[PDB]
Amino acid sequence: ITVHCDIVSAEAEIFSGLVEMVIAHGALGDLGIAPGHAPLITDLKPGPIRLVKQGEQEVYYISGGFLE
Amino acid sequence: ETASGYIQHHLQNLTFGRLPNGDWGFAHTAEQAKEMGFWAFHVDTLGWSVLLGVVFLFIFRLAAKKATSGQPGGLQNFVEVMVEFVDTSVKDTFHGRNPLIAPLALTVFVWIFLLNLIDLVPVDYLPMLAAKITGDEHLFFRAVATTDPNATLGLSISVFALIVFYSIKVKGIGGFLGELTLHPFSSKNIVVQILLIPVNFLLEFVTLIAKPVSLALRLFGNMYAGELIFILIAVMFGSGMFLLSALGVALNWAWAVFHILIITLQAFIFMMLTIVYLSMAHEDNH
Amino acid sequence: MNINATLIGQSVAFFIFVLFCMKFVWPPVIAALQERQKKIADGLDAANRAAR
Amino acid sequence: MNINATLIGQSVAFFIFVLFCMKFVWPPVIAALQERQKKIADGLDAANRAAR
Amino acid sequence: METVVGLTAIAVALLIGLGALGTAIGFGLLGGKFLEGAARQPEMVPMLQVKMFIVAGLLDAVTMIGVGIALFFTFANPFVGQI
Amino acid sequence: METVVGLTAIAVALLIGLGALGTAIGFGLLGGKFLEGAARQPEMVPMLQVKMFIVAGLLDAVTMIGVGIALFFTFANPFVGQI
Amino acid sequence: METVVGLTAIAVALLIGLGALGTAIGFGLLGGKFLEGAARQPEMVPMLQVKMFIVAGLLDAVTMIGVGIALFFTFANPFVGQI
Amino acid sequence: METVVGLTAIAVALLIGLGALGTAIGFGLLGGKFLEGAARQPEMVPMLQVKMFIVAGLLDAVTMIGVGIALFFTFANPFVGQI
Amino acid sequence: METVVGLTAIAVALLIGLGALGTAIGFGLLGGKFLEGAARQPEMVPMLQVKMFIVAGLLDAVTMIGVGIALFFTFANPFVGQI
Amino acid sequence: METVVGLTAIAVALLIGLGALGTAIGFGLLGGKFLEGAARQPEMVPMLQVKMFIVAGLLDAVTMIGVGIALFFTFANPFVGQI
Amino acid sequence: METVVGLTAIAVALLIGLGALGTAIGFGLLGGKFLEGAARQPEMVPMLQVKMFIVAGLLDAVTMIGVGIALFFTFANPFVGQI
Amino acid sequence: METVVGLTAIAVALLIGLGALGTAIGFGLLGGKFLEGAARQPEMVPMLQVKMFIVAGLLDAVTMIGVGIALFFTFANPFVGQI
Amino acid sequence: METVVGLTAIAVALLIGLGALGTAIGFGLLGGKFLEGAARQPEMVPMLQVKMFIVAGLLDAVTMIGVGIALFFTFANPFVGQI
Amino acid sequence: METVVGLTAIAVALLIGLGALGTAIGFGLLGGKFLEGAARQPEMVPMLQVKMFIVAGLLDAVTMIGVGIALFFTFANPFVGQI
Repeated sequence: ITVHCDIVSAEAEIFSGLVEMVIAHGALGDLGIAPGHAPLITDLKPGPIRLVKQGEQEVYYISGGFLE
Repeated sequence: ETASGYIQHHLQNLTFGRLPNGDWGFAHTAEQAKEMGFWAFHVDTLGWSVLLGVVFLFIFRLAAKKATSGQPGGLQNFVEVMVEFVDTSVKDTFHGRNPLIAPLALTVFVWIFLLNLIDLVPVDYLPMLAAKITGDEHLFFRAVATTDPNATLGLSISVFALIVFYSIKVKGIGGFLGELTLHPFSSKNIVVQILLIPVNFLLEFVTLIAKPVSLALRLFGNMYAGELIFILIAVMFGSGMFLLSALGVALNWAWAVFHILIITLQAFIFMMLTIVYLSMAHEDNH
Repeated sequence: MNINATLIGQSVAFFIFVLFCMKFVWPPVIAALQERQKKIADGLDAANRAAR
Repeated sequence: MNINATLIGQSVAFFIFVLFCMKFVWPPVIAALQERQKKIADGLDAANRAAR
Repeated sequence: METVVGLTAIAVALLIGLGALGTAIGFGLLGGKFLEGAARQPEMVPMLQVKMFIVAGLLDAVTMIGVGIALFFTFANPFVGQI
Repeated sequence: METVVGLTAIAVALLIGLGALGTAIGFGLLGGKFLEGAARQPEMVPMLQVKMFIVAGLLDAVTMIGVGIALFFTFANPFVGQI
Repeated sequence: METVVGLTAIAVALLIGLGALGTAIGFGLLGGKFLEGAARQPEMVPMLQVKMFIVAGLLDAVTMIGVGIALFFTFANPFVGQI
Repeated sequence: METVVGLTAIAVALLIGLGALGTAIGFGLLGGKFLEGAARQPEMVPMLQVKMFIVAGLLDAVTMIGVGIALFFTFANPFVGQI
Repeated sequence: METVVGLTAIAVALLIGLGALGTAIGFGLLGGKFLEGAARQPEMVPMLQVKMFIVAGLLDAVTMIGVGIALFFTFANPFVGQI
Repeated sequence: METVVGLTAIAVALLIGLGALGTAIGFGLLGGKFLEGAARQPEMVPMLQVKMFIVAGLLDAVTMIGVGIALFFTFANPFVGQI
Repeated sequence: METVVGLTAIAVALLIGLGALGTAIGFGLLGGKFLEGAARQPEMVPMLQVKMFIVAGLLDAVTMIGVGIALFFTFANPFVGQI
Repeated sequence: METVVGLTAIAVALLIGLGALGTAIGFGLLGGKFLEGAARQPEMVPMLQVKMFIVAGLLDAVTMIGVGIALFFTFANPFVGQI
Repeated sequence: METVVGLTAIAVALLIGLGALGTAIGFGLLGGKFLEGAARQPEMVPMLQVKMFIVAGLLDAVTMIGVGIALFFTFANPFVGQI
Repeated sequence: METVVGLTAIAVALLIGLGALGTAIGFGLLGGKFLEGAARQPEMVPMLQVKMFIVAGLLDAVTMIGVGIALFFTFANPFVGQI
């Protein structure tokens, strides 16, 4: 039902837990990832990452990065 | 006047040449051409192709006499914008130190540019002067010089003669036949290369001959299609019909804006291929 | 003759106009580009030279 | 008669086309031509100030 | 004579129809990459739009030769003159 | 006469049918890229929509000439007169 | 007369058949990018939906003319009156 | 009646055919992107399936008109009645 | 009758053959995106396989109408009755 | 009945020819996607090869019906009996 | 049997020519992906080659029966004995 | 003479129509890659533009021969006179 | 006889023409992927060149059979003796 | 005989026209991938240019046989003397 998501920075952890759906802004287009997706490495745009937990909403502004 | 009658006269060129009995007389029909040899001239075509050629050198005579080497005047500013654009177009293509290519590029581009610029004038206006001067209402006459396949062929065949000449001059007959038979496919042993020599000859000779032919016919095709499409839109009014003449106004108004692409591209393609083709005749491309 | 009569006149004319222009018309105008560019380059050098 | 009306059809189309062209399509070209002359003059003045 | 006149109508239809078919597919291929390039580099749009018109003059070459010859065969006829 | 009249019906079907085929495929190629650009950059859509209509004018240029000639042949007829 | 009537049935088959072929392939190309965009941007789907219908009006334009002319030939044949 | 009836069989084959060809290729293009969306983002699949059926209505619209006319030319005949 | 009969054999070949062509290319396009997506989501393969069959029914819908009508024309030919 | 015979050879040539054309292009598309996945994830090859054979059954289904009908028309021609 | 023997030459040309067109395109699509995979990682080339030959057997299957019956029409013509 | 003259009009329409179709699609493919290459690496442009025009010399080479022989057939028919 | 000999010229044009069409498009697809693979790893190009020649043999295999049969029909026509 | 020379003109148009269509599309695909490789790696251009010609000779191989056979049929028809 969920995948283990970890949001991190060079200084400290930002989030860690279990999520159903992850929406992130990739450099060539956005991604909507769910459990069992084959390996993906991508460069992230500066913007909001939206997480889904068993069907509440959170928003965080990030200055760029990578999604693995 | 009928639509077919309007079109039928305008499609024929003025020819003077060798009749079976001597070097004097004008040709009156297409059928008459089968007895005739190589020796004739299109009198309308030579006058018009030479006229704008003199005008290009005349604009340089006018411009060189008044060059400031400082602040440009109102008229020469417009000429500098055209020269700066042409110089930029040559610089964005040629990086070498050959002295023949640059004056050739300027001459070819500006001559084709002026010959193409006159395509906006009515087809029926220019023929009437030649007819009245000759005293013949049946005189065949075409003004537009770049819409004759011989004009584009004269430019591509002469450039091709320089390309082939420089290739044979530096590599010799034995080396030239070697390039034409041992490339692009090659072998370490003779028995395999002998099966490839006819294939190599079939590839290199055909591709070599296709350069002057494609340049002349592509440039002629684009220019002929340019004049022919404008002439056909003009036939709506030429038909004498009320509805077709009334309808033509909307189509003509929308259509008129198009000619600047033909002027820019057709002059540019000859330049772009000429710089490259003359550069590849002094080195091994295989 | 319908189409073939123009093949000889244009070949001679093109080769003549290119060589004639290359020797008596083109060279006098292109020299001005080396000059105009140098008028600005000398002005830019003068600014660095005065400060130095 | 209808034959003369064919010249009228060409004439009305040409006049409105030339008017639309010179009054709305052409002005940006006039601006681009004169503005280049101005940038050249401003550039030459700056080079002349440095020389003095 | 009716067979020459009848076949000229089909000659005109093929000559304009294949030209229209190739032109519509050709500009779909060229224009599709123009919209993608515009989306990748918004600042390059005016340079890409000029380059699209330069390519359009080569793409639309033989099609206009065909349209011209086809329209010529409707108001004039070089085949009927051969009996 | 019947042949000239029968063959001109097929000439009209070729002119409109091949034009319809090309324009439908051409707009599928152009349109697919426009929606891709809209999903990639939603804030650029007002500009990209105008770039699409600039291409749409070139894509249909020869097709509308073909449809115009076809309607001329279906109602009036330049061949029947040639006999 | 059988040749004019018989060739009209084929003209109708070509008008509707080439239009059906073109629109089925055209919407496969257009709609494929709509779904690709919707999977990547599910919250932008109402915008992408309106933009798809705008292109659908251009894609199907000449095919709507072809099917209209085809129906006209089946119920009010204009060629049978020209012989 | 020999010519008109024989050419009507060809017209019916060209109306069901071409339409079948375009619809089979069109669903291959549309369906491939639906599976791409369902493998990139497995959670939007229920909505993506509804959006696929909205496009499927546009894709088969002209093919169904051609199939309707083909059945009409088979169990009735608008041409045989014209003589 | 011989002409009607001969043309009904060609109708049957077009009617089945154009369907064979469209269905083979359609499944080449659909099935290839299923193999790319199955490799993208080995865990979703049981769902992706069912979704492929949802499209497969739409892809073959008109092809099977064509094959059905063609089998009817070869064994119970309606054109032989001048209807 | 001299017109029916020989003309059925064109029917069998279209039935086998259009089937061969579609099946050869369809397996090029399906096969290309199989090798693309196999070269990136050799671990999935045993599963993907089985998925390929499921599609192969649907891809060739209508082509095999066409081939069967073409052989039937070659050795037990049903049209000849209709005179 | 003038017509039957002449239409058989056209049947053979379609069987071999239309099959040759399909395999040349099919192997361009399949072979290009085999080179792409060999370029992705050279250590898997022995494995990818065997998978390419398995697919090549499916791609060429209907074309090899097409040339088989084409040679059966040039020698031992089966239609000239149905008169 | 009539069949030679009428079939020559069709031969001319095919020589040029197929060349128009091929070069419009061919330049759509060559031109589309020029716009993407120029958007991905904008500093390469002057090199890319001259390389495109060199390849354009190969793309229509065999096509210009087809147009040149079609013009020859139109104004100086070689077949007429061969009985 | 004239019809069997005239239809043989068309058979020869289809055999060489369809082979020419398939082979030219096929090597366009295989060769474009040979340049993309050579750019990816310039050190393996000698291997990719030989690997492409073994698939070039498969691509042309049926096309060389087609031109062989066409030259045979041109110089030793087998059908004019079946009469 | 007028039927054999008139069909020879059609045979020639198919030989040159299908070769023109195939080479224009084939070079649109090879030259599109050479410009993509040149844009990605300008240092590789000298080696890529040589490899584009290795495959350019393979696109034209069969189409050159077609134009050679077509010119032979136009200036030295081998079918008229077959009776």
